[PDB]
Amino acid sequence: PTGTNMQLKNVAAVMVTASYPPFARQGQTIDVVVSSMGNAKSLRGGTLLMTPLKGVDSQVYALAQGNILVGG
Amino acid sequence: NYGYQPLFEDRRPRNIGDTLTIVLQENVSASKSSSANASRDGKTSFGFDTVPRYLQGL
Repeated sequence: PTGTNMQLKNVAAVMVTASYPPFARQGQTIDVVVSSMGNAKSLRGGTLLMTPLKGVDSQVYALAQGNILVGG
Repeated sequence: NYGYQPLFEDRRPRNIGDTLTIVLQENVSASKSSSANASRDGKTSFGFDTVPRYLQGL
């Protein structure tokens, strides 16, 4: 319901950046960088949910999902 | 494809067919006034109630 107080602690909003390689083909996998956006403390053992990676033309060129590796 | 779209720039109309919100707020008020006046009053009198004899002829 729209009127409800949700105070989460295990969820962080993140921005995902990636590089589209030359001659990229569908089904191929690429590395991504995940960066927190606001007042989050750590992303040590987090998991990235389904994220569509848009280009400059605002079209989906890849889908991102996996486990983050943070140095610590 | 809708072409290149800036990420952080404010959404502005750029091409033919783009929409824009106009907030109509007009408040115009002009006024002018003027006046002029002129007046003139003049009264004059002279009376000889009692005339001495040597002045009678005058």
